[PDB]
Amino acid sequence: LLPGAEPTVKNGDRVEVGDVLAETKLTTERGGTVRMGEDNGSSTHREVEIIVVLDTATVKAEASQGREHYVIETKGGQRFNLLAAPGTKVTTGHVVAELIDSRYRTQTGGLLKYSGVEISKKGRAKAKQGYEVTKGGTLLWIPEETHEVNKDISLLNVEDGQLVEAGTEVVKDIFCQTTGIVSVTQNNDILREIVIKPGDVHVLDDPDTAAKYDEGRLVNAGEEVFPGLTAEQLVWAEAVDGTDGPLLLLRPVQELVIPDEPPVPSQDSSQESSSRSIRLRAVQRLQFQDGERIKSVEGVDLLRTQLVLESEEGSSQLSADIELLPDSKDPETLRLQLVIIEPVVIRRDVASDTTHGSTHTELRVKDGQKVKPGAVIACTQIQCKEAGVVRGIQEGSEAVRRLLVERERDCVTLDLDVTAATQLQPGSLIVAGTQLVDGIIAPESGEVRAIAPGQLQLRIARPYRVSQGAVLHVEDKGLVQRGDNLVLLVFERAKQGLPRIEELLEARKPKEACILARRPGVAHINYSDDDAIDIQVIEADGTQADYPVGPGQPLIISDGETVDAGQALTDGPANPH
Amino acid sequence: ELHFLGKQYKLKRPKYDVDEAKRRDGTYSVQMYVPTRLINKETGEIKEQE
Amino acid sequence: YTEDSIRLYLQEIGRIRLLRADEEIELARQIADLLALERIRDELLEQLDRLPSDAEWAAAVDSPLDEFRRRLFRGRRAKDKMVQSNLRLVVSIAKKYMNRGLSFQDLIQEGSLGLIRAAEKFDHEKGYKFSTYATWWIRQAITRAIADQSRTIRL
Repeated sequence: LLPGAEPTVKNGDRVEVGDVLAETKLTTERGGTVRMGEDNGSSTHREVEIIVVLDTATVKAEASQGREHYVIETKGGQRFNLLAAPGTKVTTGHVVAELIDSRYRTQTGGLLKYSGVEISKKGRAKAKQGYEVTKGGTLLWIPEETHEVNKDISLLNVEDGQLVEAGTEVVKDIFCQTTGIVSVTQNNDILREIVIKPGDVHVLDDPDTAAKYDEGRLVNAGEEVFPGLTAEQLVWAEAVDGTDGPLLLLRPVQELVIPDEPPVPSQDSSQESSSRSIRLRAVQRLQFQDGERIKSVEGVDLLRTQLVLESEEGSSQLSADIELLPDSKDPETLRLQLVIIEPVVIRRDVASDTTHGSTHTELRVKDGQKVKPGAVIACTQIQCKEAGVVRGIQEGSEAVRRLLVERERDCVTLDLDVTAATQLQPGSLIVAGTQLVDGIIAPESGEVRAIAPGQLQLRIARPYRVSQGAVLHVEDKGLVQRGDNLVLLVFERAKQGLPRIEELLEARKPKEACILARRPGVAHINYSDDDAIDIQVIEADGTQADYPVGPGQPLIISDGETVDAGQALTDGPANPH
Repeated sequence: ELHFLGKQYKLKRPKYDVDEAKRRDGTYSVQMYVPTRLINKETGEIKEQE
Repeated sequence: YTEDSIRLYLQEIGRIRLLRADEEIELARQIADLLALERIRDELLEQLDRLPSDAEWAAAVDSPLDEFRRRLFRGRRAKDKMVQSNLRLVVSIAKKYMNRGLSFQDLIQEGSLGLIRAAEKFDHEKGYKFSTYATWWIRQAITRAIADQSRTIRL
């Protein structure tokens, strides 16, 4: 019987050929929706899958530069790029798609400011993944171009604070990309950081206005920066020390408004039988903190809108495969889908002497069915090859691994006289060739099944003699098949070339060295209770020696009671050293 | 990236012959040609060849 | 207590942290100072037909013997560090010829001579990374070593 197989019958049940003896029940651990694999040349599904589904979008696979990227077009017209390929398993929290957006992409580096925008404070390690926004607001972007180098001073071409145009080779092999004022950082004759910041520059005549703009300030559209100077649009006004002294810089501040909730339509799971629903939550992440001074020659992405896999609590350990479902109404239109597939493997039917019966597995469900957790999925039934009687199935605390079927051909009938055979009982053990009755001798050994008038039923049997001390590999009323080791008999036995000559001539210590005495004496064998045979010899004065024989291999040959120094005691080659 | 379309390796007919190789004290062999494609990860120019 | 010799050399190398570009520029200035001082001493050797004493050499620089000797030391240590922290680069280049006639350890020791020469001829004023100039010298030293030490009948 296979592991986990449970016999369906009791001892003595007379079964017929093909009837179920034992069964293995496969059940769904958590339940869900049934998915039957297609009949790929097999009329027996070798695996059945357990499945929630989300579909309410559109997906198209487009090839760009030889790469198949999937564009998810929402019903609102928005477009997403599928960062995860088909066949990939992702856990909860992993990004599945990225909003295809360019509005929040800067041209160069700069400084970032928040206005009412709020983020989640969970985890510094997620900084590379960005900061999840807890409330929308306004991002203020102050442009700047930063060239970070570690080059010597004498390579410099431009003055500290020079108003420049873009394209000037500010440092040898370094080209500015923004038209603005250049601010230079050097450490001990080593050029470290160069800064080019756009915005209008203006003369600082009144020290009090500069003192107001000592730390830099925001100035709105139309608000007079200083008498005679009104900012036409929101600008960042800061005081900078150019070649001639103080100057006011009006860097153009950009505004990027982020809604409180990402207005990208979520797609809803459609199956209620999943008590742990799985969905795609859209999140907005800002890749940099408030006031984070960013140094980058090229543009950066500030805000990323990401679809993220979410599941109910307790399902955090579940991993969902990602698949494409062709729409039933339009096969061309595919829809992204996440499945928490649970597999159930069906073994092929084997009737050839594995269980020695035909194992046939029948499904208990249908494709697309809804199953509760623990519901039985498949039943594998073992069918008996030959009718008879079922025995050998013991009761209590142990899995039934083997059963016995006594068949029609394992019983023989013999014509014997009842009248004098009364010395026998049903279930006796009859050794063949034994005189059962006067003039009646047992033809074949067996167990006495029944004693009918003039007839005798023998279940064929065969003995094996076992002597004392053997090792038993089996148990009473066990079950053994052909070839199984019954018993290890332990008995006794009793009875040279180049290796011996080489060992003698090289004065090596022979492995099975005979025990040698050290003084004359008597030889007490001393058969102890634990068979601790030790050769105790009594000296000329009465001193014992206590030679331990040890294991059974050094057979004793010493009973002379006249031993002398050097005399051997056991079988084997003596050690000459 | 170099791709070796190794399922299409063709074989050139042996030069000389079995008897010619034997009498010339040479080797009886063929030449193996596999089609390959060098793919530029960006430009995407693929220069297919054997 | 490993028996491998190459692995022991690699461990000994890994006990040294890579330089930074500013560190390279700083060391390059001290190396140039050491080179100029050495050239001067060489001039004294031509004038004296003997090795100048430290006092005569200090006198040739109008420098107190203590100040001069410490400057000399700083320069020595600077060149030492420039070579030492780039041995990893030497190994990285030398691993690309491990089957040409020289053993891997021979390639490393021959490229070390090229690294030493590169550190002797590096110009910070050029405004380039030392890992670009040193590669040429390391490669040249290893190639010459292969040409002159790979065969029994040298060609």
